Formats: sequence, C-alpha cells, structure tokens
Amino acid sequence: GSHMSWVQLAGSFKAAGTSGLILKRCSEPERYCLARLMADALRGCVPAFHGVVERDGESYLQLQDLLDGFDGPCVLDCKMGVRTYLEEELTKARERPKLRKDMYKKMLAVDPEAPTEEEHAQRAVTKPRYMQWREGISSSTTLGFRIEGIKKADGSCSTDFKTTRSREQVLRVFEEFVQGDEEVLRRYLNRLQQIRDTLEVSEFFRRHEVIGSSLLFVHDHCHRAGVWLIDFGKTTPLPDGQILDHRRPWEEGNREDGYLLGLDNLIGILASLAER
Ligand SMILES: Nc1ncnc2c1ncn2[C@@H]1O[C@H](COP(=O)(O)OP(=O)(O)OP(=O)(O)O)[C@@H](O)[C@H]1O
Ligand SMILES: O=P(O)(O)O[C@@H]1[C@H](O)[C@@H](O)[C@@H](OP(=O)(O)O)[C@H](OP(=O)(O)O)[C@H]1O
Ligand SMILES: [Mn+2]
Repeated sequence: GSHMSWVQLAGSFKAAGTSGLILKRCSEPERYCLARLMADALRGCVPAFHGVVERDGESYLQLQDLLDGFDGPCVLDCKMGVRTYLEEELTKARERPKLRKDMYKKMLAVDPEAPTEEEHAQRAVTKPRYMQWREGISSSTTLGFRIEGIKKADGSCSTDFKTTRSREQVLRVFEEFVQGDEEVLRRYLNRLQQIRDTLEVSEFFRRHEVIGSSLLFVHDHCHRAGVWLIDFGKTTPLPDGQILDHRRPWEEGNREDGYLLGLDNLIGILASLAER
C-alpha cells in the first residue's frame, strides 16, 4: 500500500497530500539527480519525481510511493557498490577529521579488536574508517553490494545483516525473503536483467559516481514484484566529461564505485537461488 503506513505501524519521509505519493526531505545532489533521471534511459528504473513542495517551511521531493501497487508488500533494501562514501570524505578526514564517537561504539559492539589503540584512546573513528570496516565485514568489499534491511507491511523489520558477507549467506537471506515464490523470484531476475541493460547504455550512469544508493525489492502475496534504484543523495557528476565503467576496482582518484560488479554478483546469486 504505502511506506508512511509502514512508518506509522513501525523520519526523513512525510505523508504526501496526493494518493500514491510520498515526500522525502530535499537535498541538492538528490534533487539534481532525480531531475536528470526523469529524462534518462533510467527513467523507468527509479521512482517518478514530480518536483519539490514546501511543508512546515521545509523543502520535500514529491516521489512515487513504490509500495502503492502492492497488497501488504515485503521490502528488501540492498546498498549498491564496493565503496559507500565519497572520495572527498578521505580528504576531510586527513586535513580536518570529525571524530565520530557513535561509529566507535557499533564497531566495538561487532568486533572488540577492530579499533586501533589510538581509536580506543579517542573512543572515536573517522567516517571513512567506519564505512571501510562496515564494507569488509559485510558483502560490500567482495561482492559490491550488501543487504541493509527487510520490512513487512505489519510493521515487522530487520536490519540485523552487518556480518552477512559470504555468497551463500546472502543467498539464504533472499531465499527467506521470497519464501519459495518462484514467480516473484523469476520477476525479480527479469527486472534486474532489464535494469543492468538500462544502466549499461545510460548517459546519466556513465557520467556519475553512484555512492550510497540502493536497489529496493518489493513483492506481495499476489506475486507482484518490482525493483527500483533509490537514494541519489551521494550520486555526483564526474568532471570535464570523464566516465566510469562501474566494474573496475576502486583506487583513490579513479572515483570507481563497483556498482555493476555488485549488480552482476546480485544477478548471479538470484539465478543460483532460482536453480535450487
Ligand atoms: N519512493 C519510495 N517509495 C517507497 N518507499 C521508499 C521510497 N524511497 C525510499 N523508500 C523507503 O525508505 C527507505 C529509506 O530510503 P532512502 O535510502 O532513500 O533514504 P535515506 O533517508 O537516505 O536513508 P539511508 O540513510 O538509510 O540511506 C527505503 O529503504 C524504503 O524502505
Ligand atoms: O548504516 P550504518 O552502519 O549505521 O551507517 C550509516 C549508513 O552508512 C548511511 O546512513 C550513512 O549515510 P550516507 O553517508 O549519507 O549514506 C550514515 O552516515 P552519517 O549520516 O552517519 O554520517 C552512516 O552513519
Ligand atoms: Mn541515504
């Protein structure tokens, strides 16, 4: 039905006036991206963007609610890329680090030996360091994506995936998510194949570094299934008509995100699951 229904039953999102719409807090990178995307090959692969509206003296993107077509939708959010932070974050952590004490606590929680003697003494870490560690204990570094969360229309949710890393561990999460619905799985794979084809010819995609974006998988008990790209908050245009291949390894300076390495691996896992 609607994402705000799930928010209620379960805060960067707000109920929209119009049926089948949702409001997301406006950010300049994301607004720029969605405007370009409505004119791009990737138009059909992203939520419809209708413009910006003011609500309580605040800027919101008016988006298609992707859950609107579904009867009690199941949702899985997959963070795409081998890298999950911008290169400019490495620069700022070198010249002027913002010691994040929150990121220290989670890291200790998951691995006590993970922080350095100095990080322990600071009780704090830089964002890039926290983000790189998260990439290595999840599937991000090796497969180029990670499962972030599953939501169900009752209000039910799990984000308990920070150590889901192996190909088989990831397959077992998708196995449990689709619950033996062969039609949903087939529809997911058909949609991902058609998304890969669109990305490989997209003018937007070859000209932009896509960091921190997700693939949202949505299905219901009527076997309806959809996948969309979301979250263009960290998607930045390359300078002077430079382009990325989105498969080759990331080395500081080359701005590569491994986005299609992730999608290739994600398609392979779903095709493997379909043959079980
Ligand atoms: N257009 C949409 N329609 C329906 N649900 C959506 C839509 N966009 C986002 N969502 C829901 O909101 C969640 C968060 O989306 P998104 O990543 O864009 O926001 P964010 O505030 O940047 O979050 P994060 O910091 O986790 O990346 C999605 O995983 C999904 O459950
Ligand atoms: O999921 P987590 O392990 O909790 O980490 C969070 C997650 O990677 C994203 O939500 C990041 O936002 P993004 O950099 O805009 O994508 C958060 O970044 P901050 O807003 O905290 O700086 C980070 O905290
Ligand atoms: Mn985000």
